[PDB]
Amino acid sequence: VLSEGEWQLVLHVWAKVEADVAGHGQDILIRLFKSHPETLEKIDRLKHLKTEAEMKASEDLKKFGVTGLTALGAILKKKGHHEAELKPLAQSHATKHKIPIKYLEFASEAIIHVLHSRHPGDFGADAQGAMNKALELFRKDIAAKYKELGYQ
Ligand code: HEM
Repeated sequence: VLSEGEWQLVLHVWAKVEADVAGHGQDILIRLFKSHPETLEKIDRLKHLKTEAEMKASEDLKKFGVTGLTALGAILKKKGHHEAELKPLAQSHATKHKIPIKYLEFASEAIIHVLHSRHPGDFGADAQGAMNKALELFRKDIAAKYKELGYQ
């Protein structure tokens, strides 16, 4: 369970993400797909993309990043009270998309890496620990929903 102070560190770096969520999403997705190419495999709409240049030029990838980051931001803004938001996300990701929890950890690592690089002013050590705590809680709760939905 996060403290209010930890939530505020999460939300103050998210405020900078929101200056340009599309650009942040491109960086995060490119980082994810380069570090863990198997994640890109899971995304039939994007898996043809071969290079970073193609990824930066893909309007679908950009839109994908905006949708994903905006849904994560809505979860973070609930400061742990995110049961309603996780229900549909867990169901689609466990049952249709078939995204293992480990791939959500990979995505979490890409988020942290990009915030660290782009936002040293709001992603110092304490802020990065708060973000990690928030993403671990997200992953914990969505893993519990995965199990309830019949996926392990
Ligand atoms: C914080 C983590 C994530 C969030 C908040 C998130 C959010 C979303 C949202 C809002 C959608 C659209 C509605 C839906 O289908 O549920 C979506 C679709 C999708 N997501 Fe995720 N996602 C996350 C992680 C991932 C990861 C790591 C992968 C793959 C490695 C993934 C694969 C997909 C796919 C394949 C779709 C459908 C894309 C299509 O329409 O062609 N998601 N995600």
